[PDB]
Amino acid sequence: HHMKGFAMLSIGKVGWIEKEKPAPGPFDAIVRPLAVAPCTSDIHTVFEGAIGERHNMILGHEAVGEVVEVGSEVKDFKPGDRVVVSALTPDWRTSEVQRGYHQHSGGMLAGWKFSNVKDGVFGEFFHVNDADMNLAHLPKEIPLEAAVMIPDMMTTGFHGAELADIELGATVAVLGIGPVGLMAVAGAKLRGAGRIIAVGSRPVCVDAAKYYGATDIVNYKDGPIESQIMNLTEGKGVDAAIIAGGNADIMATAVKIVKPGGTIANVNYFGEGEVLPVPRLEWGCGMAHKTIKGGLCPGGRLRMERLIDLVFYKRVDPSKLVTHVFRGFDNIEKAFMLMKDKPKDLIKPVVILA
Amino acid sequence: HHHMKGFAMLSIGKVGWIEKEKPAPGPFDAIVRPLAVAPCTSDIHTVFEGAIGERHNMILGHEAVGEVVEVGSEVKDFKPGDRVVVSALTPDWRTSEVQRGYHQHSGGMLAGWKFSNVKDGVFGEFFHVNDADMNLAHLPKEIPLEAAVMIPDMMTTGFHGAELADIELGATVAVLGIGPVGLMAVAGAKLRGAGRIIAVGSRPVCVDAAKYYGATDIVNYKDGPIESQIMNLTEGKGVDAAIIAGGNADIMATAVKIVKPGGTIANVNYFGEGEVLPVPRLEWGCGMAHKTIKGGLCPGGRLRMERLIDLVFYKRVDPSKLVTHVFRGFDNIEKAFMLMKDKPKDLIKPVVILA
Amino acid sequence: HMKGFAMLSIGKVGWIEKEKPAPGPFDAIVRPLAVAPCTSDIHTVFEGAIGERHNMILGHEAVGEVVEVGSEVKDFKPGDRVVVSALTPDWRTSEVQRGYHQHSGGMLAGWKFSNVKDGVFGEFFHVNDADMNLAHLPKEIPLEAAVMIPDMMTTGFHGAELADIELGATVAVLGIGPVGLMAVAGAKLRGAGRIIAVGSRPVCVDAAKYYGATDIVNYKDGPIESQIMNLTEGKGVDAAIIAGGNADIMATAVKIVKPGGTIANVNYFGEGEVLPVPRLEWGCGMAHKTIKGGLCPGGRLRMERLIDLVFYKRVDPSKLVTHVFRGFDNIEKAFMLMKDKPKDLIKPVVILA
Amino acid sequence: HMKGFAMLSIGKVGWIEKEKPAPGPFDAIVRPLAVAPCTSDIHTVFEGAIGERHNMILGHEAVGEVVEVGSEVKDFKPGDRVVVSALTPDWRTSEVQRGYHQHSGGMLAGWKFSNVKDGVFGEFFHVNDADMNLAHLPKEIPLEAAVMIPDMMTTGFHGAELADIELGATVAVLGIGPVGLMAVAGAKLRGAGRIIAVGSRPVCVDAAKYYGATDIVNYKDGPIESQIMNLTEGKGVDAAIIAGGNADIMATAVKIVKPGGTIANVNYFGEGEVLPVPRLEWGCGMAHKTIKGGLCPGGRLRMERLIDLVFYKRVDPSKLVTHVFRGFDNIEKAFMLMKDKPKDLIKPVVILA
Ligand SMILES: NC(=O)c1ccc[n+]([C@@H]2O[C@H](COP(=O)([O-])OP(=O)(O)OC[C@H]3O[C@@H](n4cnc5c(N)ncnc54)[C@H](OP(=O)(O)O)[C@@H]3O)[C@@H](O)[C@H]2O)c1
Ligand SMILES: [Zn+2]
Ligand SMILES: [Zn+2]
Ligand SMILES: [Zn+2]
Ligand SMILES: [Zn+2]
Repeated sequence: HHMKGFAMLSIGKVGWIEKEKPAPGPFDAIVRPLAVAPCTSDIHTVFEGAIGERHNMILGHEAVGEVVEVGSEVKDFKPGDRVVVSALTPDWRTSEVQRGYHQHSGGMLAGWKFSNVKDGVFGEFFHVNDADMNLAHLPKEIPLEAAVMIPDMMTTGFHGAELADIELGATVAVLGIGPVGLMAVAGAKLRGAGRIIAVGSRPVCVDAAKYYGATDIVNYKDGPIESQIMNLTEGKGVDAAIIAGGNADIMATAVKIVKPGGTIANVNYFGEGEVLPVPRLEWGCGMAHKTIKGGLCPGGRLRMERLIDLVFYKRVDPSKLVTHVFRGFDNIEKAFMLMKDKPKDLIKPVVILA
Repeated sequence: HHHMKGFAMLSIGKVGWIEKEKPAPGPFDAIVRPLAVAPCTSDIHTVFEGAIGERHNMILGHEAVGEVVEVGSEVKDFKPGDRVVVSALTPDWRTSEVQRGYHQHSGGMLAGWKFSNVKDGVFGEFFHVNDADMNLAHLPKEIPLEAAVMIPDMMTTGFHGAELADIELGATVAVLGIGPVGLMAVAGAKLRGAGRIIAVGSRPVCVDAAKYYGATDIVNYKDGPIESQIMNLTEGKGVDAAIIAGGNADIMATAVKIVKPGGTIANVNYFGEGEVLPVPRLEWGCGMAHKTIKGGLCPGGRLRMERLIDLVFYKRVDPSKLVTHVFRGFDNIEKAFMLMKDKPKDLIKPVVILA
Repeated sequence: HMKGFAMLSIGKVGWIEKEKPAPGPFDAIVRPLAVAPCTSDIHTVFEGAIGERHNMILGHEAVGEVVEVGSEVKDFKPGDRVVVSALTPDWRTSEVQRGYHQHSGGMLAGWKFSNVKDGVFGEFFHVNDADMNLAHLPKEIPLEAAVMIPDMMTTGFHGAELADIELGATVAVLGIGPVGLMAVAGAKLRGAGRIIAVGSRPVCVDAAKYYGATDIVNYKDGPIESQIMNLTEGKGVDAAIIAGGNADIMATAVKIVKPGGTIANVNYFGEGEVLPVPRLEWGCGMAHKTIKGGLCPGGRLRMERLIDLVFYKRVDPSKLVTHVFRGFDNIEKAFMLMKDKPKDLIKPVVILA
Repeated sequence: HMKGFAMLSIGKVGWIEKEKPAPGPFDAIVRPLAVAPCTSDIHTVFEGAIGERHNMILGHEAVGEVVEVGSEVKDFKPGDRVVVSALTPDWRTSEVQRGYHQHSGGMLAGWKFSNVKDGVFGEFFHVNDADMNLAHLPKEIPLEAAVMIPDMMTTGFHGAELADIELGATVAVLGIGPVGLMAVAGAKLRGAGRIIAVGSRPVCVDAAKYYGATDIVNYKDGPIESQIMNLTEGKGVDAAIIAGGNADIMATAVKIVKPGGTIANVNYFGEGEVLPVPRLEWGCGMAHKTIKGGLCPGGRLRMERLIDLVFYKRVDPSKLVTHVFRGFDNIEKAFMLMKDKPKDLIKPVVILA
């Protein structure tokens, strides 16, 4: 039979459609959602034709669910189990896994199937490929609002911290304090950073950035970002800069503010432009040892399990990211439009299913 | 005027106060007078176990915050009157080992360790710091003295255990031994993003500080073998890393038994007895379990101290909880030293505050 | 249904009969074109270094021809000439997501052939996950050099990988049997400048020089530690790779590596309860002498990269083969060469083709 | 008391007479036994690369004989024949402790010769921190090879070091000037399997093959991205080392490496506002294509490690030396060659011994 889902129809057009219910392969699971959350990624897919032009493709890639059914080879999950579903759900049997980059298993960024090559999570059911490798059990002591921050927001933000090569006591700059940037701040704290400098203006974000460990807040007003951060560091710069937002020009701010031998760690999706500019002089004319990394978030069962431990054992509380809680399935359209309209008091919305 | 009073080891087994010539600096050195000092168990091994051999009239101690008295003509960043954290390690910084990336072993194995070894320690009215510009860090006024004197050694050693452990975001970590060094390995594990931290120790004062610094489980090596309790705690999985910060040589076999394949054993504890540290063949995968074993003298130098000052300054770790005894008075050095020798059940770390 | 050479009991070997393997939907059945015996099967048979087994066909080093594939195999077809990895792991585990496929499902569990499944010393053998655990063999590589890729090349190279060799570093290789010889060439592939090889057999000493060793230390001629200290002018070595010896070679390796260097073991220790780490020369725990010890990487990607190193003439493993025999019967003879360890042996190869 | 070849102004060069340099207690005075010119000096002069200078002696690649030492110099005495490192940094700084001596005291401040100091193109020159920035030169290495060590060898090898080359990985080297040629050898030294060298000067193409290049790619036969993509059957390269080209070579490098691979720059980019990163081929910021660009390591240890690589015949840099001149006056001739290299020249050496 069929089922209901909130999809993208054409560029700039969304709505509800009705498709045949998904069925699992023997290694797969069919999940029904318990809490979902929309993303800026869904917006660039609709109002910018980012991943190309789809047609009746259900949106959303951050979900916590209850396993509805599992194929015959699924060993560690059974119907009724409550699970965190990672946003990345890669095919784990490729040479790219053997090379150590599961995010690109099968091609560049091919590990991200939800709302891309597959129907997303904004439905009554969705399909998880390789349940034993892409699902993790949700402890009862973690509320659905916090868990639904793990699949994408926590892992991307913590990945920026990881890529930053943060040594103990190093000063970190986080450029952008949306939900991803906020998690990059907590991840920097989770890496032994001393001083953490957050760049942003939204006061709900600025309050949350301090709560996640920021010691300084640089505003887009009050001066230019480069000069402000160099003044705070007394002309020394930062050891690492985690890019978590902006357009291509932020790449030059980060290269200008990190010291020689430091790291620029980007987790931002650059949606437009042919090139991202690296400033030649502040990159030491090519010889300043300022490493630039840019990475898609890790995913999979073990990645979620480790983030679940950080939430369980009280190392990070991702709930303060949730500024809007809706109840009920039909509120997915509301939360989606909230991510497009983006009021000043919004960080991340969550739809809890009845 | 030309002399100086200090607490010294007279010979193996005997300590006492002596008088000695004041040290003068070289062009790059500084003379520093103690503002606060702390004794270490390393000094107990040296006096009473001869761990480093015979010394006559050597002033002990190697953890000090102090005020600069005199600087050589080439010292650029430190003038008399400056309050400085003194790196416990004071390497010669122009050696091939520094270029190899191991300042701790500049000029020889453990040769960056000079205080109360090849040079008079900090338990005197004055002491010599070689290469002030590289081995001193400026002390913020916002940091109390008793908390700052934890940085030269206790903080940088415990943190080295966590750095060597290769901790990943959310990994499970076991800290073996929770004296002052193990307690700072617990905090360092938390700094590197450990999820579950399993602390191993018996004394209540250390167990309380272990939970303060981030331990989520306590294993008492009296309720049964450590390895059985930890294996049951992790339901057969083991731990991603085991930081060794105390115990006899047998603790190395315990660490190997509790870390999973691919995990790390990071030792920072000093072993003073026994010919061999046992690595069990079976639980080391007969040589192929990928259980890396590290063991390293603590990092020192100015950059090391500054980064740790920053961690205290920005409220990332409060080492003040390590200080169970604070004595005011230069001569309480001796009494604080004997605390380290006797080890009462409520002692973690003592601090002597000078005038 | 089929025959093969097997460990019957601890210390006891011989031929047995088995039901012919059938492949699961992701597996392949392979018949051997060429196999080789290992010292590791010796340690397992005549020492029970991992415990007892019953009716287990032996062997883990084989180049072969696929005879049957499963329903979901995509890149491998019946008739394909393949390099089979000694380690044939289940690639869908938590340990693979942690970066340790060698221990997928448990310590050393990536190692299935002649450990927990019937090996390659048989008319046929089972390969789990063909797409992930097989590599296509180019025509340009002969069988005798190709059957050194599954195990000797990957283990010896892994020792060089664990050693953290810097450009121009001085590296010591302890043991120059087949694994140590590939560790000498691995260190050469990692930019080692000076390479000191330790060993006794003249056939090994000669191949050690061929692969890159600049110096030879005969452990029977005198203490390794004194000889190496003389060669390096008391400075020691930057890294020491262990590819042979008894348990005490661990102390030798710690004593010859300088502070901050690495000890990289790839040797299978089969005897004794403990491996001794000498307390004094390990800096009493603080010398930064890192000790590693790992089972060789396996799988399709690992084999494809080693194939490239042979194809582009970066290493020639064919000099490891000192004995070649033909036919199933001679597997027995080649296995005893590994046990009897005669003085002109490095590695034997049995051609079935 | 000294004659040197110097930058008179922007655009003008010539022999001048300055006062003899005098050693600090830790520095040494050295006279050149053999020198080589660089293309950076061409930028420094004929392009105003580093502002203006007056009477600043040029050059920064020299093998020399120690003439004078300060009272604190322990390991070098007058008359010692030494390799002098191009990067002569202040080893007592914050950046040394952070692990970046190339930037000790500032961004690229480890560079002093023909920058903030009189270069090696003089009867004498000053080396700061002699014990830390000189290495003894064994008699076994000819002067022409040894002078290839201070810059060409250490820069080109650093590109391979930065590349994170795994054993058997496929590496591309963009540009086959002397730095690219050493980058090809460095990749061989890191265990690269297939090495795709990009360039077209016939002296450099023959030189690239000699150092391990398995493929050569000429811009004349098509675009670089398409040829390399076609050579790897669309798979790409595991690492690309940039050793030449305009700013847009950065875009060619991102396009040819697979996701998860590394672009490693060691090329001097002297023109343009930005170095371009092609957004789409960088995975819109998430393709895990790490970009590295680093100045060459310096110091006594780096030089000793590369001396061993030449001493033990791991690389022979002699092939970089296409032209050998004799006599001081010929310095200007050799320097002028770098302004516009003949299509048969890689690197020139002036012998003064
Ligand atoms: N399980 C796996 O998949 C796997 C994979 C690869 C290798 N391995 C293990 O790798 C190890 C090496 O294998 P192999 O075939 O190269 O071994 P091998 O043929 O026995 O060679 C051993 C080497 O060690 C030397 N040696 C022996 N005793 C010594 C001593 N006391 N001091 C110094 N050198 C000494 C030998 O010298 P002589 O010349 O005098 O004999 C020889 O050079 C084995 O333990 C093997 O099981 C395991
Ligand atoms: Zn998203
Ligand atoms: Zn101490
Ligand atoms: Zn084997
Ligand atoms: Zn140059």
